[PDB]
Amino acid sequence: DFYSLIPSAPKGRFDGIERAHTAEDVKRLRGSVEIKYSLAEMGANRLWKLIHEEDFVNALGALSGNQAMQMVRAGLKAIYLSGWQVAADANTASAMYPDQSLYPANAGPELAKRINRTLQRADQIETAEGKGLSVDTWFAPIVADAEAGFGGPLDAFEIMKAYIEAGAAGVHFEDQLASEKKCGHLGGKVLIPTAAHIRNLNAARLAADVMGTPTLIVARTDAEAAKLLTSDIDERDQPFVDYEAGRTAEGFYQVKNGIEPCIARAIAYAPYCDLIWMETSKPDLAQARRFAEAVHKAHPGKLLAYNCSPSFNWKKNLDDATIAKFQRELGAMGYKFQFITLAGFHQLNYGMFELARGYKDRQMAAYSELQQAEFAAEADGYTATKHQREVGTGYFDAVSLAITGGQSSTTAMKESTETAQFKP
Amino acid sequence: DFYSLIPSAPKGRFDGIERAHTAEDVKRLRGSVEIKYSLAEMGANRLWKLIHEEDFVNALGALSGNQAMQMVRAGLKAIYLSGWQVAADANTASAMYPDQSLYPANAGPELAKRINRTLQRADQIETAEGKGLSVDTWFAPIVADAEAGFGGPLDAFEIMKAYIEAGAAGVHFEDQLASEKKCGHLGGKVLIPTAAHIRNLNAARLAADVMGTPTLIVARTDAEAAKLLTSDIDERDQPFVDYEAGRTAEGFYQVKNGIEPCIARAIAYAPYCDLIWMETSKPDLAQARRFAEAVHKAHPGKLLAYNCSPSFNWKKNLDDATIAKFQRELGAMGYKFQFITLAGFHQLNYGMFELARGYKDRQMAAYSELQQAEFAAEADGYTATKHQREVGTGYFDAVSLAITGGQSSTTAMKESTETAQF
Amino acid sequence: DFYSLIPSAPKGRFDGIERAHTAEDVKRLRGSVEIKYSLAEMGANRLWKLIHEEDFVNALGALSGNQAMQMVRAGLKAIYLSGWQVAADANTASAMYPDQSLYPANAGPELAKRINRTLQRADQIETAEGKGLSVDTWFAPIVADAEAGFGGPLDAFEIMKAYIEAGAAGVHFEDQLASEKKCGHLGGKVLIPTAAHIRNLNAARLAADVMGTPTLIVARTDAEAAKLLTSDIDERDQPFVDYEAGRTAEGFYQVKNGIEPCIARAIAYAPYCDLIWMETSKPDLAQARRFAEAVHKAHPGKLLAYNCSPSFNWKKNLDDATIAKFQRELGAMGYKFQFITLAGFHQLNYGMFELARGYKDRQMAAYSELQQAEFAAEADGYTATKHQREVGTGYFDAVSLAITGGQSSTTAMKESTETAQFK
Amino acid sequence: DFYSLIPSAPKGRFDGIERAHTAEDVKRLRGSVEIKYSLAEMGANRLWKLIHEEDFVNALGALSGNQAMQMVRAGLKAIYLSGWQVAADANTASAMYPDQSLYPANAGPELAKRINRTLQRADQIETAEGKGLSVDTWFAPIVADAEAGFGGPLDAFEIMKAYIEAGAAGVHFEDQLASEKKCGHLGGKVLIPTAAHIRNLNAARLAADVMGTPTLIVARTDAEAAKLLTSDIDERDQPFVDYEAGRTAEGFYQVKNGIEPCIARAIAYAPYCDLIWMETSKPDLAQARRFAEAVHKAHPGKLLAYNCSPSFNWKKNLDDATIAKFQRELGAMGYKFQFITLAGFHQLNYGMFELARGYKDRQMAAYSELQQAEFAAEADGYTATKHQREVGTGYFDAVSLAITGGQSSTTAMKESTETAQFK
Ligand code: NA
Ligand code: NA
Ligand code: NA
Ligand code: NA
Ligand code: NA
Ligand code: NA
Ligand code: NA
Ligand code: NA
Ligand code: NA
Repeated sequence: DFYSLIPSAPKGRFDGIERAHTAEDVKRLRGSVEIKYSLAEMGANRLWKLIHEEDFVNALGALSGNQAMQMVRAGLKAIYLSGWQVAADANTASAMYPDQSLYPANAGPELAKRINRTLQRADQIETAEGKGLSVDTWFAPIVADAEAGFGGPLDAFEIMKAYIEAGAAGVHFEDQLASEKKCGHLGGKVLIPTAAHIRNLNAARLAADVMGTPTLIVARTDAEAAKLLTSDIDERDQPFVDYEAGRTAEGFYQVKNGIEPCIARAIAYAPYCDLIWMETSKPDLAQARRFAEAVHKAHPGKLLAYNCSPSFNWKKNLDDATIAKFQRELGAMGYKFQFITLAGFHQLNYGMFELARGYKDRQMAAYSELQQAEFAAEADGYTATKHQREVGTGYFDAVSLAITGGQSSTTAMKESTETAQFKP
Repeated sequence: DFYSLIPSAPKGRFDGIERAHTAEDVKRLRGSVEIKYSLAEMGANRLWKLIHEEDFVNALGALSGNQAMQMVRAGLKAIYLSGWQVAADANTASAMYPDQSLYPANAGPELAKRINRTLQRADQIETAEGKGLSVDTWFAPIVADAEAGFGGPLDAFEIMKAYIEAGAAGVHFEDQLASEKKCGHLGGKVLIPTAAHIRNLNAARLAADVMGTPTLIVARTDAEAAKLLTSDIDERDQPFVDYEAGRTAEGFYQVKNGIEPCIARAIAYAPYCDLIWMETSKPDLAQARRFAEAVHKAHPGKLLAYNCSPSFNWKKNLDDATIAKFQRELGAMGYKFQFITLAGFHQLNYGMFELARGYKDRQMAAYSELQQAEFAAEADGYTATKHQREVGTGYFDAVSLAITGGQSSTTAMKESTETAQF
Repeated sequence: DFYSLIPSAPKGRFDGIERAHTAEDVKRLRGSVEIKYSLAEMGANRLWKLIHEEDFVNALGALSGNQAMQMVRAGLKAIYLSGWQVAADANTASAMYPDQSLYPANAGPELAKRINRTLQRADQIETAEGKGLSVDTWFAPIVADAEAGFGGPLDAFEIMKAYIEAGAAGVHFEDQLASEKKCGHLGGKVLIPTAAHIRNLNAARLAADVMGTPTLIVARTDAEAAKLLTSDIDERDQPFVDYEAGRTAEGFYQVKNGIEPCIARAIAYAPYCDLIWMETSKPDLAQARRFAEAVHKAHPGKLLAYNCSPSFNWKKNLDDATIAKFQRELGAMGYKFQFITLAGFHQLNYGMFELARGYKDRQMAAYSELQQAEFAAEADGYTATKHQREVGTGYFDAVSLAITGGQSSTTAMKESTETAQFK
Repeated sequence: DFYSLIPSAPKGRFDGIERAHTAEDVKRLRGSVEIKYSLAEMGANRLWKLIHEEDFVNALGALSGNQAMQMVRAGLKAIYLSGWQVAADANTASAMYPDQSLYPANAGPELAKRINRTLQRADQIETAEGKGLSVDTWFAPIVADAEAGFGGPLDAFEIMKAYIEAGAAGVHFEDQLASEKKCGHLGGKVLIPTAAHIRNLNAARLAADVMGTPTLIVARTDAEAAKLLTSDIDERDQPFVDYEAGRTAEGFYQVKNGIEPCIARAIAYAPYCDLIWMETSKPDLAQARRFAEAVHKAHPGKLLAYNCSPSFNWKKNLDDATIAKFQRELGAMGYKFQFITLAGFHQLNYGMFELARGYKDRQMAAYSELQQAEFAAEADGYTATKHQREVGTGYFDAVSLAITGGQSSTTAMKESTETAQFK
């Protein structure tokens, strides 16, 4: 029934998934023509495959197309798209922001589109070279941050559709009040009622159904640390409300935080998402296990996601051996999607700071060192030292030669310095 | 006459500069109200001071605001905005392109705007912390790439204004055919006539005059390697035309390339620009000196720029001693603005490939190694390990506390893991 | 004191204005360099002057630059930038939306920037032709819709700054829950607490202070028709809460709507805004007078604003005589800014539907009818029939001639069909 | 061969079409995964059908999605996307420009996207209302302006792809130098060689091939009025070159302009496009007939396009009877696509200028006039007087109700003033 509305959806894709809406609602709200969303289809089906086939799927947050490309080239199988990074350095207000949903709601889907188009060029380049791809596929699924939905269920509906149009494979929504949204590891977090987040999630699924894509939905809870709640209207929340403490001047209720409300919320959200994620204060395998065991008593086999956050001081928290085994252990507990949210931001900022300091100190010696490290990384599959090829100069040369029946006088690669100075 | 129209311009700013237009043209084409472009003013004037006062001003191409921010944090005094990088990873078509002016003409100025807004937030953050700045200024001047002007002189005029509005300090224009534009170190370059590139330069100056800003103009010539030319109409170009070769199927003339047509074109361009740049095939200090000496014979003291290009294989061309002295030696010749065009692209792509490979193979050990290197770099001025502060969380906490008379329940830093674990 | 932080603010600009923050906060949050926002300064000051000197300033909602330009050419002295119209046909998601804050938060300021750049070209064209301007100024102040501020106080702060950078003269904010925002004339509105809307207004003022511009702030209340409220935490709202009815499933409180809670909120908002605006269900002069009288009792001389809404069926509500005098009466009560929100949308859609229907029916005859109507309007100051001049072709010719010392072979106007066929 | 690479192409679609590239080139340049461009396919296929089954397809230039929507509602079957209008009031530099390819190369396709998304919304609304559609389809094909391709063949290739991504059905390219592009009815036009324009056209076709869509390509020639030429390298152009006049200071050759070079260029372009278009200085049926006949002699049955330009002063050129039959006569000669380029601009500007003038004079009487005209137009299928429904408020209410299983408290239509006052 829903399978006939989402024809690319694989067998069993919606096992255990509940929807507030009917299949007739979907048809009534689809409009009258079939529009295909190819990259979203492929990405969602490949993600679904990967999380059921791998020990675990691990990703890094990409703030640019080029970043994503190198992740796939290095052999990673998924890309994470961080709202935090979007805020910091890649949003549609062209500003640097903290992670508080301050940027315009279109910014995340615009970055998803950029990432897919860079992966597309990479694919075109290798296809045109005629020797096979250097990766399994350039179209690694993107799991993308929709934050708190940017307001109400209609806002969640809209950003879900925008991510699908951009070609995202999975999207995550958290039970925070959008107007007070924070980074998971910042203070000042405000939860919305269990029912209200279930609305966001159903809105996301209605968006996917109407677009006709089996897009994955990740439900996130921020209840491990949050001590505020907008309303106690939901009886599932009331046991955690500290009534003696009274409301804040904003009218927020105050709540008991920790693993317990995370477990209750996750169990309530489970039927309305494909993966469940709980934010934590520390990289704590024991806590990760307790959460997974409690969810799995209610919902055996439910797939989980885990943020390996740069907001944790890793070696302050853990010894080298536990750090080394961390993701493998999490995978065996059922955390099949694991991501370093701010990997791109830290890599970009650290790397350019060190380059710039070296350059300041020793000028071209500092740059030659980077280039020599680039040459040495070629044995490991790095290609970008030859930057003209990397970005598609050779592909466009071939476009021009096809347009002109081989006759163009103005092709790029042949008399280039890349060709003359960058041979084996 | 032009000083009155550009109130911020410093003394001697326009010495030796000629213009095709008059001061009356400017008043006529400028509208009836005064609109200020404060970052463009501050930047141009600061770039002007720097290139005169320092031995040389060296820069790195920035593809994002965060990159520019660390460049300035590290002590660099200027930012280069590369069109190549705009094309690769930061354009308004959301596409990856080779360096051929394929992206929309607005993309460069949009990135200049991003960079200035990031620097703005950095300055806001430190200002609010109230212990003074960690740098001389966050507003390091931006020297930006306008490629071949993106078409005719009106296109050159428009991208110059856009860059002024975005807050660039200086903008470069090159004597290639915009519809066949290439990276200087690609083949297939086609030159335009000398006169035509002087129209582009004059378009750019008229834009700055009409905006009322003392924005710098950098004239680039691609004559060292280019073997094609659109038209032989300009007698100054005719001695380099290979009239024995005949025109190409497109109607292009074939020309004799090298240092000689570069010198001739430079000397012709010098009155219509502030700095002069010749693209080279190899990083060749002897060639650079020969160019500088020829230009300085006609135009003593003319400021020059130099592309320390990643499109060169540095260790293949040079020994370690020469690499080490390279920029210092260039500066002594008058190359006061020197820049590594693709620094940002190479840093970003190398750094992520290696992190991604480490992560695939060793998961969190590879990331914890990065974090540890970040902590180690703090002794030398790195701050970004503490990511919440870096992007302005403390600043926005301060804005909220002001709005609410100190009462907000939902400030972010106090109960953050950043405060607890860093 | 605050006048030093905002050098262009005229004498008396901030009489009666209270601020939650201090002058030191502003200096602390401003950054270290001086950046000028020239069109924002000019627009704010000119708007401030107009609303104190004119019987009333009336405007229409522009959904494009060309629209704005003809408003100014026609002799209107202000421009209204409608969020409804942004949603409908001019936003940064490139979608058609109903008026429910569904579009990205940057869209209105982006439209502000479009309007001001069109006006700038208008002014460049006429400056270059050398015979003076055909209007008092092309830079008619823009009063722009910031809706419910797109979230909490920091979002209000950010959209205010964005409108300032775009050159808006004034910005309005309303006491609705951003996440459930509606057009004032739709059902299902949810109010925020009086105090929370004061937080938004204060955010807006901190934004202007930090930018250093005397931008006008219009406080809007939607309490005439809104029957829902997020929280009863503010004692000021409690007299209007229906505690018998219970909360909805979302947890909203239900409230008793109408003029009374509008008056209470207006009086509370007054010290934190420059103009006050109450949405109404019907175009009613008597209710307008009641509101004005009550506000002026608490705050004598307070400037007010009034939405002459297309969401009203005008002839159903009012006779021709009342329609005719309607804005003049509002002016004498203190409604010094008055605006038809959806003016641009209705003229654009009606116009093109009728042209398209004529075209289907009669092809070129329907277009020629429009063209002759254009020629006839020239006697009343219309110019756009000569579309090449209108958009700046002669100005860019003059730029090319300046660049080429008069010698360019490729100027546009001399051999154009416009020069030959429109004499 | 090319039919398997473009699966949606109907039988005979590429009859007579030549390509410089091979089917193997397409496969090499296409990437390894199939990406679908649904609106581009449906658009192209419908346009192809319409131009073979209608006497002619007539369209108007839309500068906004709302304008396009009313054109489809009024019963027009295609939409024209004008670059001139993008320049004027709808581009990605947020500026007013003359028609000289000054705006960034992405602006046209961004507008194509807006137009198709508005049409999509109109379709969603009617589908949700369950009474069937009020039009044959909402997805009227868009014929879009690619100007001179914005540079070289690679720029043409890219703008073609972008238009296909935005859902355009057909795209037009002209044989002008992109760096000196003008409106066909401005002076200062510079042509490129016949060969160079053929490269642009093949670029466009390779783009469509690579995207896997049967997108229509319209070749435009500007040779009727152009007196300049970049290069005489192409022997096909040399008979029109006035060698005795010499070159201009820019290096341009000087050419004899008129019907003759247009005929030679069209005949050379024919195999590389689906429709041919000649810009003209006047709406001249005799000249139209002469061009059609000369083209049909070399290529029988070639479909043609004609610009019914507002740059012509219609009644100055023609009597009412010729105006009335103009399009029908063109249609019988083989001009199967006809378009009024600046219809959206002149309607938007005339309409707002007049509304604003009346508003200045008479305030709400002038708006009530518009609102009453709108009510009166409802008998002929106008609907936007009920603006809340028109932009999708009813549809989003239905979305909210589905999400919340009938329970939302905050739906908009029921308690709206539209429901109460526009019965
Ligand atoms: Na996030
Ligand atoms: Na927000
Ligand atoms: Na460049
Ligand atoms: Na180009
Ligand atoms: Na509004
Ligand atoms: Na919203
Ligand atoms: Na055009
Ligand atoms: Na151009
Ligand atoms: Na001849």
